[PDB]
Amino acid sequence: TVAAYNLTWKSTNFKTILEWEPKVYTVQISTKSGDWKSKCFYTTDTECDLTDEIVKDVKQTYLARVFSYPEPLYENSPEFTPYLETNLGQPTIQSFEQVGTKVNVTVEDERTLVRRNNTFLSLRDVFGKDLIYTLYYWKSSGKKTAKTNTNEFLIDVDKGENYCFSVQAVIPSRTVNRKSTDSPVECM
Amino acid sequence: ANAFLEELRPGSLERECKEEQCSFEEAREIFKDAERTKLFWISYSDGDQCASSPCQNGGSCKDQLQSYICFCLPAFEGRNCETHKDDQLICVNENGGCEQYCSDHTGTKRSCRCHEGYSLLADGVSCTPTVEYPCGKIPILE
Amino acid sequence: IVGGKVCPKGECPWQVLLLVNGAQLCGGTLINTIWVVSAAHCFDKIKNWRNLIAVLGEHDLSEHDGDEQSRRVAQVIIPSTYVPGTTNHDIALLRLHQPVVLTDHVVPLCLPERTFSERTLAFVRFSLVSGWGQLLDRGATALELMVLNVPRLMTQDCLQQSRKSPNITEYMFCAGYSDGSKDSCKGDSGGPHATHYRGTWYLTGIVSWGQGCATVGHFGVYTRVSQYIEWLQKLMRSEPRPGVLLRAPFP
Ligand SMILES: COc1ccc([C@@H](Nc2ccc(C(=N)N)cc2)C(=O)NCc2ccccc2)cc1OC
Ligand SMILES: *[C@@H]1O[C@H](CO)[C@@H](O)[C@H](O)[C@H]1O
Ligand SMILES: *[C@@H]1O[C@@H](C)[C@@H](O)[C@@H](O)[C@@H]1O
Ligand SMILES: C[As](C)(=O)[O-]
Ligand SMILES: [Ca+2]
Ligand SMILES: [Ca+2]
Ligand SMILES: [Ca+2]
Ligand SMILES: [Ca+2]
Ligand SMILES: [Ca+2]
Ligand SMILES: [Ca+2]
Ligand SMILES: [Ca+2]
Ligand SMILES: [Ca+2]
Ligand SMILES: [Ca+2]
Repeated sequence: TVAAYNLTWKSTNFKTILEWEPKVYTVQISTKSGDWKSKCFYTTDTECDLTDEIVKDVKQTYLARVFSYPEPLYENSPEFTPYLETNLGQPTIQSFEQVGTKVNVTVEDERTLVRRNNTFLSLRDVFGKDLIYTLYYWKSSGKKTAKTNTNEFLIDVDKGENYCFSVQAVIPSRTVNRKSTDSPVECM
Repeated sequence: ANAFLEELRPGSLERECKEEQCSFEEAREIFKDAERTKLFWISYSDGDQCASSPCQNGGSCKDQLQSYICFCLPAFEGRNCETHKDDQLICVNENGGCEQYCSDHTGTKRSCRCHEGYSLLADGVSCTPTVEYPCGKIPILE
Repeated sequence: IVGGKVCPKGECPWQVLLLVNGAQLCGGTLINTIWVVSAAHCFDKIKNWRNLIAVLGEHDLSEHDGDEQSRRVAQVIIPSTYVPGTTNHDIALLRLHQPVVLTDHVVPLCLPERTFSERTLAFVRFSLVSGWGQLLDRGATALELMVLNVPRLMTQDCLQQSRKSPNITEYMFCAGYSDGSKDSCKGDSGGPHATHYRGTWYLTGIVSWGQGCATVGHFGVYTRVSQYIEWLQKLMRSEPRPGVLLRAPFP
């Protein structure tokens, strides 16, 4: 039996999956001062969904280990604080209305795996003022940008002329993974 | 797509990529700029990873750039919601939910036992004291 | 204890105190009216095996109250695999001459079943170690029963996280901090390492040894009780042999 190695966290919108090599195990996840909770009992997979355990407190920093079976042989994963590391999915432009010279560009409040009551919280509900969206629009050869504390943009367009748009979720405070990929392009 | 003499018509993002499936050039024939055509192409051509309906047990699939995310119902976990929570009733899993001792049983459900001086209640998982001073309890706190 | 606090009178009812010729010697743990579990090295230099006393419901070594119950130790059992002066198999089972009276201040700690202890208790992160030992590596013992909460580590981590002495065998596990802030200490040897799980306390450790007390880059080492459950259990159901000292075979 060889101890598992190269443990990695794959998390997007809080859907957290711990993956590892090489290609029967049991995983335990805990917080710096919490009890250890076994997950994915005797799986033959080199992965384990830990989403449900980490959405219980995204602000927390979790640590996970993978026991190997033919005290057991194990390995520890990197520390992982969801709220500061989970990846922001690819945003999407829900709509865009024009009123004369100005145009209102909206970004969909995508849902997250984080549960509360009987529903999935949205990207806004969990990050609030921490999350802003960046607009990258254009007509002309150059580009223009805009930023928002909410999920809507209100820019001035040159009457008549046609434009295209592309937003991108961003969480400014973040040291790593502070920008999500670009959304699909949309033109008037 | 390009029908007969349709390329004679100027570029139209809607007609060619929305209303029809456009290639890369056709697309480049709309945006003109490469950086622009790429930003558009990257998604437009990614392909809906949810098409295979990967999520199970009533899950809901959400497409991503060369990937997907599954939103499961309460009783399910796993990358594809392929895990039944109600079937983890084993001793390694939270002591089989027993208050004291847990005993696995191949095939059937698990059993729960108690330490001496304690009795297993009808709930099948709890243990209540049977003596005035059962081990493990702190009288001045009980 | 180092960096802990005074166990309020009564909140450590299984904690025992061992005395030789009326002298503090080690801590113990009551697992029922007539049996006490302590550390083996505690009896390394004993001479008058007829002068061993066990004291229950003790707290303030400077005051006497009706909650104190002394008892003479009839038999001190040690695994025949234990070598005086060394660390492995640091466990001893002491039989009292007379049962004690279970009161509000004297209640036994539970001895768990092996698998429950290995598969569950082993993963409760924190546990409590206590005794009247040193309050500082160099300092003296304590008058009032002290208690402390320490985290458990799996041997592998204990090693990586420890500075390069005995090896951490499979008959011991580490618990404590390496910053030099908290840890049990010598005078606490034999004391319990009780784990709290779903409303009940169990015996999962015995204050065994370490690199000084609360030393930077070191953890406390406790005897792994779970490896001696059957052992203890058989002995408790065995007939009382002559002589205070009795080296039982182990396994
Ligand atoms: C390397 O082995 C030992 C060192 C110190 C202790 C030491 N006891 C002790 C207990 C706990 C720790 C600790 N938590 N850091 C620390 C110390 C001690 O001084 N006992 C006195 C004596 C020494 C050696 C044998 C018998 C009696 C015990 C050890 O082995 C049982
Ligand atoms: C459905 O399609 C997805 C996306 O490529 C694939 O990853 C799944 O395994 C399949 O079932
Ligand atoms: C998507 O969301 C999941 C959680 C379930 O409610 C499904 O019925 C829905 O399609
Ligand atoms: C392995 As150690 C007793 O030095 O922490
Ligand atoms: Ca066409
Ligand atoms: Ca065309
Ligand atoms: Ca159309
Ligand atoms: Ca057409
Ligand atoms: Ca062309
Ligand atoms: Ca064309
Ligand atoms: Ca063309
Ligand atoms: Ca896609
Ligand atoms: Ca006293």
